[PDB]
Amino acid sequence: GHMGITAIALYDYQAAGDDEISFDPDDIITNIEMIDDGWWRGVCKGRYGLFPANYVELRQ
Repeated sequence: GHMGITAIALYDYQAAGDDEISFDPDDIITNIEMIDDGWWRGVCKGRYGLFPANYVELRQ
């Protein structure tokens, strides 16, 4: 496994810019970079970019 820090989406998010990602509830976000306290970066469904940290739940 090379998925890094992962999280499960709690809410639907639609990317609002070419540097953001989108996800639906229960999608998995992989290789998360907790780069800022509000916006994180990670990989979801083939795209890498920013998303709201509080839209996901880190996997324990």
